[PDB]
Amino acid sequence: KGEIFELKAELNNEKKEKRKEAVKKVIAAMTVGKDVSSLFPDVVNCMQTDNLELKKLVYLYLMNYAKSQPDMAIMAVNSFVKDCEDPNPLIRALAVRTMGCIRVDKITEYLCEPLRKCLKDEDPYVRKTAAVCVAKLHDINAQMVEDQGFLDSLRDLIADSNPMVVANAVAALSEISESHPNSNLLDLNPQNINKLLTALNECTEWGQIFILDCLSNYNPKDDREAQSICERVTPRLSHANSAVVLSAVKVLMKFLELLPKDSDYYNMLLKKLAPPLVTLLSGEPEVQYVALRNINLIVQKRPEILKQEIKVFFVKYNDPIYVKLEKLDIMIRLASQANIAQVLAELKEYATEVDVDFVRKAVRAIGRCAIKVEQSAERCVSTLLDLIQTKVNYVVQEAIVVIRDIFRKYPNKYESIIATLCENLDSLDEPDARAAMIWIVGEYAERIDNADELLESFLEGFHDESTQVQLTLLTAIVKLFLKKPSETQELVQQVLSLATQDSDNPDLRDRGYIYWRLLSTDPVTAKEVVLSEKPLISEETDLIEPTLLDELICHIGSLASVYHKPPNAFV
Amino acid sequence: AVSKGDGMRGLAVFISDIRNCKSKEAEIKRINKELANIRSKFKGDKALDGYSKKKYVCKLLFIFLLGHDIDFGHMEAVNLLSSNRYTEKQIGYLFISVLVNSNSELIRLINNAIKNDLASRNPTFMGLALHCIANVGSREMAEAFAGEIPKILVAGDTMDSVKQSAALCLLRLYRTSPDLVPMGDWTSRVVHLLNDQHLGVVTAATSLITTLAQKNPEEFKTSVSLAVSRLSRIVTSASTDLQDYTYYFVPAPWLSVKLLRLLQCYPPPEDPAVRGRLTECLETILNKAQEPPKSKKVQHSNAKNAVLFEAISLIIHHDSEPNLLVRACNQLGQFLQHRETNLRYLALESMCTLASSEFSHEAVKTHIETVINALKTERDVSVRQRAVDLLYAMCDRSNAQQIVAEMLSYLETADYSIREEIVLKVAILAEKYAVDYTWYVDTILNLIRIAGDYVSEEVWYRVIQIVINRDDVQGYAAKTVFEALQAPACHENLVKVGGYILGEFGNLIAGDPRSSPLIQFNLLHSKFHLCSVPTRALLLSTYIKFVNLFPEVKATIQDVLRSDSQLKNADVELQQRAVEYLRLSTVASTDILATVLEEMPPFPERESSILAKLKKKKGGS
Amino acid sequence: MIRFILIQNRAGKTRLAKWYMQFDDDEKQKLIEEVHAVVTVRDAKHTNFVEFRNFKIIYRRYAGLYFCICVDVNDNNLAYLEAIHNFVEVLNEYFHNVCELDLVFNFYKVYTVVDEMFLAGEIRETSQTKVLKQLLMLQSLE
Amino acid sequence: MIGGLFIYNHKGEVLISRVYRDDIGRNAVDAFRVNVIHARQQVRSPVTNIARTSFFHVKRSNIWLAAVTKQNVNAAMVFEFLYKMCDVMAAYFGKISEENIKNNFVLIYELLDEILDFGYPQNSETGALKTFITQQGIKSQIGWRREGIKYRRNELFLDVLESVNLLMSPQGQVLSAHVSGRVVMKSYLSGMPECKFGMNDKIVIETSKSGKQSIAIDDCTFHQCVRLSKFDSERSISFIPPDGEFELMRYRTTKDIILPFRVIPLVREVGRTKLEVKVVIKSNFKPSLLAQKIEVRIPTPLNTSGVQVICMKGKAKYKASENAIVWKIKRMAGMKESQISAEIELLPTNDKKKWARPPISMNFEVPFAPSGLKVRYLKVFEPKLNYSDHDVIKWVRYIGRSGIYETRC
Amino acid sequence: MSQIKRLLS
Repeated sequence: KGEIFELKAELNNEKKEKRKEAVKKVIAAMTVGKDVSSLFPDVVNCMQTDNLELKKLVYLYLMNYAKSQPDMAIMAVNSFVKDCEDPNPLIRALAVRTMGCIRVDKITEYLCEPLRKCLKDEDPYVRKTAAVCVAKLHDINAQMVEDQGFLDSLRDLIADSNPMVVANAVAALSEISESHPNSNLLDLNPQNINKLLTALNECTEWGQIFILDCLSNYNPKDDREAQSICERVTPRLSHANSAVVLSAVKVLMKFLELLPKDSDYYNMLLKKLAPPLVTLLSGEPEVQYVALRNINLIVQKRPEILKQEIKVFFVKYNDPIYVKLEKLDIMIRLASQANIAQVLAELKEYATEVDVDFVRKAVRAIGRCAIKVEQSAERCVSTLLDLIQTKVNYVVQEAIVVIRDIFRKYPNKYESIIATLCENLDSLDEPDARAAMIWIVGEYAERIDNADELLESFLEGFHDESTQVQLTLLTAIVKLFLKKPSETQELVQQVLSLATQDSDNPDLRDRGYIYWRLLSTDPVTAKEVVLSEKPLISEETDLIEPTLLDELICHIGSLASVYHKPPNAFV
Repeated sequence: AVSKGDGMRGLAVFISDIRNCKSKEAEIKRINKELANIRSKFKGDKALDGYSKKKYVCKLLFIFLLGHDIDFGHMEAVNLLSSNRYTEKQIGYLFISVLVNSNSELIRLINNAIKNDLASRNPTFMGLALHCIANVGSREMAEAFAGEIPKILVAGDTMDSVKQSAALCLLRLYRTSPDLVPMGDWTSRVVHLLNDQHLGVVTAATSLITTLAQKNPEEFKTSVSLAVSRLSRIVTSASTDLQDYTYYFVPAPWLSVKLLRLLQCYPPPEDPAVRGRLTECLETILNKAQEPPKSKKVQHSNAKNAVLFEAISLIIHHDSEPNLLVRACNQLGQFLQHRETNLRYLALESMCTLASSEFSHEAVKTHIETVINALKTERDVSVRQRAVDLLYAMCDRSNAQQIVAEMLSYLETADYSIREEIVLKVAILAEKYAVDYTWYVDTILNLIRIAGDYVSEEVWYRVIQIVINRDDVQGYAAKTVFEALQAPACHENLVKVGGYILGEFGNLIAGDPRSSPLIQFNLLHSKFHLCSVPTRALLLSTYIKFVNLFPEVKATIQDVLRSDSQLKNADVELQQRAVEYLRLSTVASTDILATVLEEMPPFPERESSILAKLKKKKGGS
Repeated sequence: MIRFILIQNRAGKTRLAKWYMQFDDDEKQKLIEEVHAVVTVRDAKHTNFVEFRNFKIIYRRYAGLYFCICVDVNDNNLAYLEAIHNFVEVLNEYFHNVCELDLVFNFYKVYTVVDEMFLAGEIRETSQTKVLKQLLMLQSLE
Repeated sequence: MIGGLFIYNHKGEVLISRVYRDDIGRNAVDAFRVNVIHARQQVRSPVTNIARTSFFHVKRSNIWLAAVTKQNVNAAMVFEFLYKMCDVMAAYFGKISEENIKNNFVLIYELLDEILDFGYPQNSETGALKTFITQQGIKSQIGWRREGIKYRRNELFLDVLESVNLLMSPQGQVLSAHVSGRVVMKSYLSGMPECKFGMNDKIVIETSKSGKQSIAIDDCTFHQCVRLSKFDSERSISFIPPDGEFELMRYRTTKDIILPFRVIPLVREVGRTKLEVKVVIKSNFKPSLLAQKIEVRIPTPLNTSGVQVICMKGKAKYKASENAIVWKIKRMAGMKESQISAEIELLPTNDKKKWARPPISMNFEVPFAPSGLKVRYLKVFEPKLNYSDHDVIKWVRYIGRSGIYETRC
Repeated sequence: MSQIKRLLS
């Protein structure tokens, strides 16, 4: 007979040499699933000791157990308060950091004063602790904290000596002021801004983050105030620690929407913002990602900042895949009418390489580059054909589609190289591609004598095709028959038969009928209808609504800068 | 009485010291320590005595069964195999049974020990060997002893405990090297084992006879006549007979179940008398099942029902005399009713099998209520499926509306791997067993409604198909669709089915201003700008059919199509549909347009290709 | 056919493992882990049978011990559910008021019991009477 | 801010668990496990959202460690903190391995409650942390090629050859599955080039693909020429390639497999007279790619006497030759589905059937690795000849074959 | 977990 019954004895033995060594084992089997609890009291009264090693041990037991059994936790109170007096600042701070972790409406009252004392303890390590304990308690009684004055108590700690405390107070205080938006627990007036615009030059790394994240919410309502506030955070654009760099950028980006373009300052706060977030791309992969998601935002709202900087967003062969993807998007966004030369080259490379799933992403970009840089569409089509000559299937199939849509977006202009492309009807397997080719043959049929057996070959396996090609091929054959009647009298029949009789996709069957009925009873209108210049297709979004973009430039540091969703889409 | 030797302190200690261990790495230290001590007790001058060998080996076997490996001790183990002492032979054989090797020498050193023991005509030893042969089954052994095992098995003077093990040993050899197990003279004299005084023998012989009879049915056909004679004699004589083999008041349940499984390897007894007795015997098994239980202990119940289920499986397997098929279906019926879970599961499984019988008179359909219930109540996704599966296999036109309902509610709260397969099963039963076609239509668009992610294209095509064919539903569908479409989520598959149904019909619900022409177009177009392209294409076809039907809304629809979003549409299919429809709402004669957009014929009743047919007197066509 | 018989506890420590087809150690191991991952998570509101790879598993808990028999899919569930049980009943007779410990400190004689009642994937002896009579005749053996 | 701090080993077993805000729970933890760690088709990212709960994570060795928040936290910050927490962790015990963490439960939990209060980071930098860390700290830590090969142009080929196996329940339970892997490199490139070969995760640390009623155990086996130096850093399998074609690595996964096809079998036994089968096949790889050479073998009864089907895509033949309907599809893309419907006339018979209905087997080929494997880069460095890594012609194909791919009917 | 509990009775 033993087990747990045996650890209870190992502790009680008044040999504080034995107690010490025994407690060790109990703390060890918490982190191994075993249900302790039967030993709670016996641990508590090991608390009554001097040995700083054995006490910060027992507190692990208590704390990783008041965030679990807060109801069996509060039975230690008289021993927690006792430790709030204890001369040793470590056991003072420890007693506070665990006491607040007891989440139960019943401790609001026990903790009141012990925290009040620790809030103005000699030692800053007790003070830094009590500061976030204030928050840890506003979580269980947001009133009691506004009342017992702990709020004005935090507001004191921001002026505190050592930054380690300031830092925590500024976070706790912002955490509350957020939970109560209207109550203006921060307020931030034009005068008490200088108050914390100074703690920013100290306040450890964290805390400079917490401070900057409060400054976001202020708004000078005065040009001269924004300018003399920006020139006070301009320096924080270096603190390694991308969390600072970004949070400062977040501030700067919101203030700089003040003063149109005069006073070199604006012209210069732009030039001043490039270097830092450029050198953000030189951090660890995870942070590169976060930067990139924000740079994506940034260059949309304020292009001018990362204009010359495109080379930086170029893909390195070993960038983690997520960085690669985000680099590419930004490459697109910076693709200037005066560097697609450089950019396409790069994309061409990416398509040449070996990460297949990105090769695809790369060619689609060449297409997007033809959209964004209107005057370059020709070189794009050039390189797409280069890639196509590679006869590498994954590449071709993605290229023929983009080509398809460049034709649809700029005149025809490329009737030339059309007869060529119909060299690749070899391995067009992917539906989207066949559909693209089948289409190109339909339009542009007057330029390919081939069209007949081109479209015919597709026809031979029609009830096995994509619903997409089936539909595209119906339109392409009809097109042909209005362009070259006779050469194709039999084809239109077969398609229309098959669409109508053989196909059981209802949408298809209809179009079988629509055409057949239109051709046979009014061909002079059939031609008026199915042909006729389609307009130049217009792209899609590109950017973001100017008003929601504005809403997450405001959030440049946060998760909302990563997902591009406003905070309301995660709570 | 005789004394009782055994114990091995060294081991116990090794275990305790190890079950001890203030860590998962002291465990690892205490091993290498004992390992190092054991080696260098073998690896020494004086070999050790049996007791010390036996023990150090056992300790190694234990270290292995912990998960550490063993690079030695096999030779010490083979020594043990030669011992006259049982407890020593035992550990040697156990050791080499669990830890085998490719070592050509050990393999044959061992085959020698085994050879000897087999030849010692000492039954305890013969067993130890027979077992090693059967726990190991190495090809190397089948070669050496496959020929001798049968020789033993059928010998008259062979102890019954050895007859048992020999038979199961042979079986393992047969599963190992079917080639080396011929079909000798022992056949008829193994079959004759079914009449052995000893029922443990009969039980073993039966497992062997059952596995041989599956690729050698003809050699063992003689076993049916017997398996019946025994099974009869078993389920008759009460509790005082077959003393040893009665378990919780159920006589030789396991041998029964085995004998009934054996009778399934064959067709109903070819001889009338035998077919009779076998059938009287099942009459009886079912008879005892309905009687007040001899005990209530779950053991008795499980043994009795183990035999009961098998006799039912033999009944379902044979599929003759309806009377037995019906009684079985009624006992399977009663199990479902009895509050439980093991039986509920088994009974549904058995019943579901009983449904592919052609002389039950469909007894299964009588229990629709009992099983619909099982499905309603039972938590436990397994019992819940085996039930749904029964309902699918017993659907006719009579209970389809009944089942489809219960089935839709199981869908509502089902795992997702179940969603798609339930959607089909349901869709099948409805387009197959429907009389009221408003109920088919209504049924299908529930599936679409809530469960829609799991309705495939074939399913929704088909209602559109079916609605175009049947006219007595075009109005009801146009109405019903219009109402399901009022929901703000509604799967995208509803928007497909609905838009089509209102482009064709729905002029025939545009009398009522509840659903005015303009009211419907606004309803569809609200779903447009957030549907897949295919759906938007479909919607566009719908839009122009409206320009035909309802000249009031031509004004409107016309410059939905005229707007950039459509005419400049980035997808080629969408931009075709737009430009064409716009163009023809403009150019076409009001007459010509009405022709082009006429009502689309019925859907051809697509039909099977005959893949094979009885032709030149055989299967394929 | 019985593929294997496991006896492992609520944590997955195997305490008897008779295998009835050739497996590697690496296989036998993964197998034992899987039988755990499957049996341990079922809460008696469920049933005593589970699809397991291409076979199925009959099993009943007894204290901290799961007694698992892996069988061919077409095998008689209730048959093997009681086999397991009368096997336990024999153990409790041999060891008198048996428990996990007896099965550990006595692991080596657990196997001789098992093989008396199951051999080569098939049931062997069913008669608690004879199987006990024998176990007690051995044990008197030098 | 930071609500939870979770550390897993490669397997995704939880090693360390710290909750700093009530919001969390058993929720976000399996959530991260089975969604990021056991991701399949999803390409992972540093931060991922799951059920209005954000997950920051970083891999250090084969160890995952993840921060959970339910708030809109400064994102850069959570990583900056995660980095510091590994730095500190390594100052107390070097490599950030599973061994070193299983050995420092206390040192770690104690470390956490000092580097991070109520989810607010707390500046570490090991600055005077000795006077706060009252706990110990148990530390711990070829394939030849001729000299002067010369080539016209420098090309290299990479075939990623996988064979996926599956036994699936009717209801769609994966009863068993395993990819058997193989990356073959054909290398026609000149000099003595050390080239680096980065892949995605999908494997962690032989037999010639065999077995039946035998258990697939995960593994991996490289070539002699393979330096595994940096495999705990993504992949950086560095090696100096034999000339021509060789087997760079041979593996087999059993975990997070992208089974390419579900077979949905709706049988239906209408007495012993006929038997009506409907079978669906669901492709469920990405739509942008095409399965090919597809066969579906529905077994028929031995007492079959008549068969008629209704094939959507493709054509089918009955083959009493070998007792089954053989449906062949020429090609189908990802995320589409197709159907076949057989009615099967059966000769009367007396019984004896038992059928045991074998599974519906598939055969197919696919342009992706079912293991989930993805070649992410392959850089060639050759310093004597210093030819540009960019002038090295590179092509890869993935060939994913069916093994024995059976769905029970 | 107390491995001495009887398996039966």
